[PDB]
Amino acid sequence: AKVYIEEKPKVTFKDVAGIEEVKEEVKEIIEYLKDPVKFQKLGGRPPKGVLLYGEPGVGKTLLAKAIAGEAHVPFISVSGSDFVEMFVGVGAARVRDLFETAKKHAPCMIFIDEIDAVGRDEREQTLNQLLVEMDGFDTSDGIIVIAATNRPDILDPALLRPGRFDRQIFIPKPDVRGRYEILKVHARNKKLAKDVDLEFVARATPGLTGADLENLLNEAALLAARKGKEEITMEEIEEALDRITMTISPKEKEKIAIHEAGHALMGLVSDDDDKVHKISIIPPIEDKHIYDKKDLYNKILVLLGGRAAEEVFFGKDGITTGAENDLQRATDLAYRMVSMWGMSDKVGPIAIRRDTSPDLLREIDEEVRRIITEQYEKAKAIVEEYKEPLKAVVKKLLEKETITCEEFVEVFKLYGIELKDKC
Amino acid sequence: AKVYIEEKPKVTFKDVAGIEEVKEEVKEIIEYLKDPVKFQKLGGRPPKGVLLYGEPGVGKTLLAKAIAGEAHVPFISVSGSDFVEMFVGVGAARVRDLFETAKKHAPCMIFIDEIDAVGRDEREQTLNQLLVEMDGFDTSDGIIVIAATNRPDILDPALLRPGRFDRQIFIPKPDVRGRYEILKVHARNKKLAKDVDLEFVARATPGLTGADLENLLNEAALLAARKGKEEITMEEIEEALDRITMTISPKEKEKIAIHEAGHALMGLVSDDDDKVHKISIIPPIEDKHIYDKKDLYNKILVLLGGRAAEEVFFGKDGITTGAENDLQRATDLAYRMVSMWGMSDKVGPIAIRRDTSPDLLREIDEEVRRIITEQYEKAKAIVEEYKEPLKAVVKKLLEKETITCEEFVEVFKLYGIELKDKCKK
Amino acid sequence: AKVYIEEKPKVTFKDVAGIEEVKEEVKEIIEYLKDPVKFQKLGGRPPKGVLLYGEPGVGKTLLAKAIAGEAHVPFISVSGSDFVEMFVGVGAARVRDLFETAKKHAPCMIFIDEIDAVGRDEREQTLNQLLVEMDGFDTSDGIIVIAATNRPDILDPALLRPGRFDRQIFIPKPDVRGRYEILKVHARNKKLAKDVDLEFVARATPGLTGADLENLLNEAALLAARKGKEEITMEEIEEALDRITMTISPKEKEKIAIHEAGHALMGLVSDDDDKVHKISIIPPIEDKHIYDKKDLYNKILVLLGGRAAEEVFFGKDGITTGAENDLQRATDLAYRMVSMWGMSDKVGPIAIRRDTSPDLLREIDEEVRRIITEQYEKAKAIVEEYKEPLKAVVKKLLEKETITCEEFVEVFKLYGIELKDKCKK
Amino acid sequence: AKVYIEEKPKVTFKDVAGIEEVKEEVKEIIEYLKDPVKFQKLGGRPPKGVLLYGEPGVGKTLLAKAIAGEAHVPFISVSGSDFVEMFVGVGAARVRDLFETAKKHAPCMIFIDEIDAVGRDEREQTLNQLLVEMDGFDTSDGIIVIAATNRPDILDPALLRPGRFDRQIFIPKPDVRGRYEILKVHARNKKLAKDVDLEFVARATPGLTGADLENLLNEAALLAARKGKEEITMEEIEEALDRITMTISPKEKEKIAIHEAGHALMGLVSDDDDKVHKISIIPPIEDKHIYDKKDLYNKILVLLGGRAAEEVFFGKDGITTGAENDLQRATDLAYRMVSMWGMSDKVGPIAIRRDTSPDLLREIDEEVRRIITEQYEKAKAIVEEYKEPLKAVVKKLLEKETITCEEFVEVFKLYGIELKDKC
Ligand SMILES: Nc1ncnc2c1ncn2[C@@H]1O[C@H](COP(=O)(O)OP(=O)(O)O)[C@@H](O)[C@H]1O
Ligand SMILES: Nc1ncnc2c1ncn2[C@@H]1O[C@H](COP(=O)(O)OP(=O)(O)O)[C@@H](O)[C@H]1O
Ligand SMILES: Nc1ncnc2c1ncn2[C@@H]1O[C@H](COP(=O)(O)OP(=O)(O)O)[C@@H](O)[C@H]1O
Ligand SMILES: [Zn+2]
Ligand SMILES: [Zn+2]
Ligand SMILES: [Zn+2]
Ligand SMILES: [Zn+2]
Repeated sequence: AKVYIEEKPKVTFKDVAGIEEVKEEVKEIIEYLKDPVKFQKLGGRPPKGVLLYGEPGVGKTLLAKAIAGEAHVPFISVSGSDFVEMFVGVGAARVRDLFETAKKHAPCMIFIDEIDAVGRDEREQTLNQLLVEMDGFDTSDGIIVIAATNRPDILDPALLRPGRFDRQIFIPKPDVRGRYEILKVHARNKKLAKDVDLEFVARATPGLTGADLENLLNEAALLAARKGKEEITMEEIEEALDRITMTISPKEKEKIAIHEAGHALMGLVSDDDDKVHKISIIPPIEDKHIYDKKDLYNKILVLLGGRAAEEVFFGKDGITTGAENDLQRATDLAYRMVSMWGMSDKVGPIAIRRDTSPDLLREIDEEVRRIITEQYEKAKAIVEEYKEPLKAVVKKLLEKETITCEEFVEVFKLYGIELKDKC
Repeated sequence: AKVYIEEKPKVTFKDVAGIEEVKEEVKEIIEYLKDPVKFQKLGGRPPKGVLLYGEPGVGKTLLAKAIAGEAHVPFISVSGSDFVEMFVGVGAARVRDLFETAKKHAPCMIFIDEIDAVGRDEREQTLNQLLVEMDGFDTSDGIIVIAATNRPDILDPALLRPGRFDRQIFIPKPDVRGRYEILKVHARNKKLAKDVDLEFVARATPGLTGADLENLLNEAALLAARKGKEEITMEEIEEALDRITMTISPKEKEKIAIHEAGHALMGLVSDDDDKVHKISIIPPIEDKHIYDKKDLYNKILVLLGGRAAEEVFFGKDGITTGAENDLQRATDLAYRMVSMWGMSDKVGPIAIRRDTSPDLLREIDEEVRRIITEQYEKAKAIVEEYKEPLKAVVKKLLEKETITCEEFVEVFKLYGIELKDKCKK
Repeated sequence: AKVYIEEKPKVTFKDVAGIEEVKEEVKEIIEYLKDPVKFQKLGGRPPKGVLLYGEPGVGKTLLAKAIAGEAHVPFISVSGSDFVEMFVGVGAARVRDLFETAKKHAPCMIFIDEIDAVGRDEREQTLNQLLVEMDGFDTSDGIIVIAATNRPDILDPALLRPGRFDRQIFIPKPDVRGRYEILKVHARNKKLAKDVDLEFVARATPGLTGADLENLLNEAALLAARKGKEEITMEEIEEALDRITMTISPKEKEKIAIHEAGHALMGLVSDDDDKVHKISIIPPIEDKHIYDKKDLYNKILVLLGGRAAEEVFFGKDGITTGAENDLQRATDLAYRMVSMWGMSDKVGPIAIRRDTSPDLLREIDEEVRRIITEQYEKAKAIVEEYKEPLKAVVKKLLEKETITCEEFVEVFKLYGIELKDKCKK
Repeated sequence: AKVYIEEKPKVTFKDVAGIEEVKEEVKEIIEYLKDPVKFQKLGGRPPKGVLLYGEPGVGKTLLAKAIAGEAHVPFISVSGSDFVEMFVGVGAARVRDLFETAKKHAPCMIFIDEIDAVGRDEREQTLNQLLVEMDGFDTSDGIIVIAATNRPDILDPALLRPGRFDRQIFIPKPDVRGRYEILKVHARNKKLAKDVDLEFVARATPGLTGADLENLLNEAALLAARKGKEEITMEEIEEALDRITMTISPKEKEKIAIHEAGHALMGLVSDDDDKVHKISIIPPIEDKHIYDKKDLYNKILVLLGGRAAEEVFFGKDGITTGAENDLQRATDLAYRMVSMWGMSDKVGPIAIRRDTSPDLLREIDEEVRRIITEQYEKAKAIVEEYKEPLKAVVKKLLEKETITCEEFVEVFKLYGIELKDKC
C-alpha cells in the first residue's frame, strides 16, 4: 500500500532487446507522451489503458520503463498485491488520487504489476472505482495507464472493455536471437573473457525468461568474485547453468517443433483458412463469425495437425500429452457440429439443448468419432506426404526456435512444393 | 448518479437519418412535449416511459436528443453504470429528486443510457423506487422518461409493465440507405473531394453502426491533416476502412440473405401462421394464445426455412452455424409437441413431467426426430420450388440490405406466384 | 403505506353490472355494514376478511366500492406495492393503526389491492402482524376487510386460514351480457349516436375486461373531440377497437367452446363424480376424501374430455395446446394410481417412493399409457355419440359466451338425452 | 402475548363426555393437584408435562379445564400463536415468570394451546428456555403444565424427551356414543322438543368433532329464535346440518369399516403379533426391538389386510386410496428385508448401503414384488375365508362406529371360529 515511483527513466529502448514486434506496437504511445497537444488538436483518441500480460519475468516492468524513457516522460510503478483489506479499507479513495497527481505532472505514465490480486464485497468497491476513473479522464489529460499481471485468466473481465483497457499486448519468453540480445544488454556492465560465447548460452536455455537469464549472468560474476578472477570465463558461466537444473529437454524440443509444424502445415494446406502466423517452439474458434460445415472440418483438421505430425514422426508410442487441448478443442467442435448445428446427416437437423435418450447419445458420439477419426486420418496423410520439407522446417525451427510464416513456405518451395499465401 | 444535463438541444430530426420508421413512432411524444395542456384537457394518457434498446452505438442518445430538440423542450441525460453501491447507499433518494426537478422545469424530457447495470437486496431497493416514481406522477406533469441499454435481456422484467415503461422501440444497425444518410450527416461539417462517392462507402460497411461510421469519417480527416491535404480524398477514406478489419464478408452476406429469405418464404407460404415482417441481411415463440398441431408444424417449418434455404443454395457442405437458434427452437417446439401436448400418435396423450422409463424417452426422441426431419424435408422442397423467385429476392436483399414483406410478395407476383396475405402493417 | 381513503361512496350496485352471481354473495356483507348491532345481538359471526382475486382490471376496486356504497358505510383504500422495506422498516406498526381508526369510524369497510407484493425475515414480520390483527378484533367492532390481488398463486397461504380471510370470491372477465351491461354503465355519462349498437361491441370483445373496455369508450369520445363531433358515431367506436389489436379470434373461440363442452359432457355422463359448473369460453388436483379405482378413472376421463372433443370436432391435426394442463393432470393421476395406490394389476400393490429398477419404471409407464389411452378412447367415443347435442351447446356457448350446467342439460334434454344430475347449486 | 387465565373452574368431568378412556389416564394428575404433599412425602415423581394432541376442536381445552376443576385447583390458559418475534424479542424472559407465579399460587395447573407456532435463530432461544424451566422445577412445587396443538408432527422433538413432556395422550374425534353424550352435555342448557331424537343426530355426523357439533346445537336455537319458537324442533336441527355440507359419506363409511376390519382380522389371525386394539371407522414398525423374517412377513400381512379386505368386498375396481400408507409401509418393509437385512435368498446376505448395478436393483425389486404379492394373496385368502363373520363385524362397526378388540373375536365366535387372545 506504498510502492509507486515517479522517476525520469535512464532505461530506454537500448536496455530492452528481443521483443522487436512488441516494440512496434508501443511506439504510438511514445509519440503520444512526447507531444499530447499534437494528438489533442488533431482530434484522435488514445487507449485509456494498455495491458502487458505474460509469464513471470518476461520483461513487463522493463517495457513500461522504456515507453516513459524514450518519450522523456515520468514513470509510476506500484504492485497489485499491496491493496489488501485490513479493517474494511480505503482502497477506492486511493485510485481517485492517482489520476489527480497525474494531471499535476501531465504528461506522464502510470504502471501497476500483479493487479490480479486486488482485481480477481469490499474487493469489487475498489475494482469498480478504477473502472469509473478510466472512463472519466480524457485525451486532454495526456496521461496513460499500464497494468501488468502474472496470470491473464484470473483478472476481472470488466478491466478489458473499451475505455477500461481496450489494447492487449503479449510479451513472450525469449527465443535464441531473443536471448542473445538479452545476454548483450547485461554484458555491457560486466567484464567477459575472450573464450566466452554468448550464442551457446542462448542455445542451451529453453524455457528461460530474460529475468531468469539475468540471475545466471549475475551469479557468474558472483562465482568469479568468490573464486578470485578479473574476467568471467566459461567455467563459472556453465556452473550457474547447473543451479537452474522448468527447462525444455532437447528431445522434448523436437517433439514440440514437430507438433507446432503440424498445425502450421495443416493451415497452410487446407481449402480455406483464417491466417497462419509465427511458428515457435517456446510454449473455442466460433466468435461472432458464421462458419459452414467445410470450414469447421478444416478447423478440426488444423487442431488435429500436431498430434498427426507427432504420430507420423515418432509413431503411436511417441504421441505426447501436448495434444491435450487440441484433442479436446477438436472433439468439442465436433459435438457442436453434430448435436448443436445439425451438421450430421445420420443425426439430422435436431438440436440437443446442451433427458436425452441413450440411443440418441450413442448416435451423437458415434458421429463425433466418425468426424474426428476421418479428419485425423486426413491430417496424418498430409504430414506423411510432406515429411521431408517438414523435417527441414523442424531443423530450422530447432535452431532459430521461432520461424515466421514466410520462410516455412519457402522451405517447402525448396522441396518443389507450392502452399498458399496465408501469412 | 452525477452526469445529468438539462440543455435546449440544437440537434433535431436533421442530425438523425436512416431510422425513418423509428422516427414515425416518436412523433406522438414530440406533439406531447410541445403542448401537454392540449393532451391534458382532451383526456388522453401518454407513456410514462419509452424504451430505446439495441446494439451499442445504434443512435440511442441521438434519438432522445432529437425528440427534445424538435419539440423545443429540455433534455436530461445520465448513465446507469454511475449508481453502484459504495458503503450500503442512498441510491433510492436520488430518483425522488429527478421527477421533482422535472416538475419545476415542466415540460421537459429525461434520458438514462446503460440502466442495465443498476437494474439487473440494496440493488432492488433503488430499482423498486424508480417503479413507484413512474406510477406516482401523471399526465398533468407534462414530463416523459427514456431509458436506453446495450442489452435488453439483462434488464429487470418489472421495468416493462404498464405505467412502468409500456412502450418498446427498437433502433436497428443502419442498412445501405440508412448509412448513405448517416454519411451525409457527418459530411456537412467536413470538406470532401469531387472524386469521393458516399454510395460505395455505405455499400462496403456491413455490420457497422452510425457511431462506428463517424469513427471512420473523423479518422479520414485526421489522416488528411497528418499527410497534408485541404480535401478528404478516396485514398484516406479507404485507409480508415482497413483500421476496422467484426464486419460481414460479401460471401457471408449471400449466406445470410438466403437464410433470411428461407424464413420469409416459409412463413408467406404456411397454411396458417401469423405475420411476416421486413426481411433484412443486418443480423419462446407462443404468447398466451392456443395453437393446433397444424399450426405448430408450420411454426417448426418456418424455423427450419433458412437452413433448408442454405442447404438448397449452398449444399450439405454449405450449411452454416447461423441456424443454431432456429434448430434449437424447432426441436424444443417438437419435444413440447410430443412429451407435453400429446400431439404424437405413437406416444399418445401422455404428458411427461421429468423417473421417466428409458424406453419412453427413446419413443419421445424418435418421434421428435420424425417431426423435425419431416418438416425439414418439407422446407427444402418449398425452397427448391421457388429457387428462381428466391434468387430475385436475394438479389434485392443484397443491394438494399433490407426489403419489406410487400416487396417480397411483389417479386413473387412477378414470377406468377400468389402468396398468403401474411404481411404486417 | 400512505394511500388510505374513507369516502362515503356515490358508486353503488348501479355502477357495477355483469357480475350478478358475485353480487349475490356480497349482499350478506351489505346487510352486515348497514346494521352490525342486528348481527351482534343475534349471535352470528361474519367473515373477518373477504378475498377479491382475478385478472388485472376485472372490477376488484369497483365491487368493494359498491358494498360500502349500498350499505351507506365508509370505504378505505390502499395498495400493497406501497409497503416495501427501505432501511429495515416499521411496516408492522402500520397495520395496528388500521383497525384502531376503523373502531373510531365504526361501522366501516377497508380495502387493499395488490397485497401480493408485501405478502409473497422483515417481510414475514409485517405479514404475521396482519394475521394477529384479524384474529384479535371481533364481530362487536362492526368492520370488515377486503384485500384484492392480480395473482392468487403468489400470495401467502396463511392469509387464507379461518379468521384470516376465510371467504373466497372470484370476479371473472365479462361475457356478452356482462359487457353489454358494462357498455350501458359508462354510456350514461357520454352522448351516443342513433346508428350505434352496443350489442356488436359486446360481441367483438373476447378476452377484454370491464376496465380495458372503459379505455375503448373513453378513446371513442377522445377521437370525437379530436375530429370535431357532438355525437359518438360507429366510425370512432370501431377505430378505438383497432388500437387493441391479446384478443380471442373467432376460430379460437370455437376451439375453446368445443374443449369446454367436452369436459362438461364427460362430467354429466360419468358413473359418479363431484359436480359440473358453469361452462364458459372466457378462459394441483384433488383433496384427502378417499377415492376408489372407478372414481379416479372417471376423474381422468373428465380431464381428457376437452382434448377428445377437440379430436372429434377438428381432427388429429386440429388438437390444441389447450389440453396442456388436463393432459398433465390426467397422467399424474394415472402414475399415482399405478406407482402409489397399487391400482395396477400388472404392477401389483407395491408402492414406489423414489433407486427403482429400470424394468419396474418401464412397467409403471406402460400401465400409465394403458390407462390414459383407454380412458381417452372412451372420452372420444362419448363426444362422438353426443356430437349433435354438443354442436348445439357449442352454438349456445359461442353466442352467450357462458352457459350454466342447467342450460347444457336443457340443450341435451332437447335432443332427448338424459344426463346424470351433477349440476352445482 | 396476553391471553393466560387463573380461574377456579366450574367445568369438571360432568361437562366432558365420550372420551372415558382419556379420562382414566388424567385421574392420576387429579389426585396429584388435590394433595401434592401426599405425593412429595411418599417419594413418587409426577410428569413435568402432559401432551394433549389431536384434530382442531377435539376438546383439548375442555379436558385441561376438567383436571383443574375436579381437583379444585386453578387453571391457566394461553395460546402459542401469541409469542411471535416483533423487534428481536423477550420471549424467553416470559417463560421464567410462568413457573414463578405458579409457585406463588401452588398447587395449580398451566395450559398452552397451539404451542406449535412458537415451537416449530430467536425462535430456538425461547424454545430452549421452556426446556430448562421444566428440568429445573421439581415435585415439591406441586404444579403441572399441559401444552396442546393442532398438529403433532410440526412441534420440536426436544419438547418430548423425559422431564420435558414425557406423557403423551391422544384425544380422538367422537363416535356415535361419544357424540350422543356430547349432545346431552350442551342440551342441559337449551330447551328441546318432545319429537327430537339425539340418537339420529349422533348417527348422521361422521367426521365431526365435539366443538363442530356445538356449532350445530347453538345454530338450531339461533334458527328457533329467528323463526319464533319456544322449543328447538327437528326442522331447525336438520337445517343446521345442511350448513355443514369434511363429512364421511355412508358409502365411504362402509369402505373404511371393511378396510379397518381387514387389518384387525389379519393381526387376530397371524402366527405371532404385537397386540390388536380398538377398531374405529373414525379416521415404520422396527423400533429398538429385534425381529425375525417370519415376524416381518406378518407385519407386511397386516399392513396389506385392509386393501385385501377392500378387494374381497368391493372388487378390483372398488379398491380405494385409503391403502396409500399401508401399501407404502409394506413395500418399504419388504425393501429393508431384501436390500438391508439380507432376508432374500435370491439376493443373498449382501447389504445395499441405502453406484448399485442395474441388474442388482432389478433383482431387489423383483424380490420385493415377490414378497408383497405373496403376502397380499395370503391376506385376500384370509378375508375370503372369514367373509361372513367380517360382514357382521362391519355392520356392528358401522352402527357403533368403534368396536373394541374383545366383541370382534366374540362376533367370530358366533360364526363358530376361534381366533387368538391378542387384545
Ligand atoms: N527482454 C528483456 N531484455 C532485457 N532485459 C530483460 C528482459 N526481460 C527482463 N530483463 C531484465 O530482467 C530484470 C527483471 O525483469 P522484469 O522486467 O522485472 O520482469 P517482469 O516485469 O516481467 O516481472 C531487469 O533487470 C530487466 O532488465
Ligand atoms: N364489471 C364492471 N362494470 C362496470 N364498470 C367496470 C367493471 N369493471 C371495471 N369497470 C370500470 O373500470 C374502471 C377501472 O376498473 P377497476 O375497478 O379499477 O379494476 P380492478 O380493480 O380489477 O383493477 C372503473 O372506472 C370501473 O368503473
Ligand atoms: N368431548 C367433548 N365433550 C363435550 N363438549 C365438548 C367436547 N369437545 C368439545 N366440546 C365443547 O366444544 C367447545 C369448544 O371446544 P374446545 O374444547 O375448545 O376444543 P379444542 O380445545 O380441541 O380446540 C366447548 O364449549 C366445549 O365444551
Ligand atoms: Zn497444439
Ligand atoms: Zn434464422
Ligand atoms: Zn381443459
Ligand atoms: Zn389401513
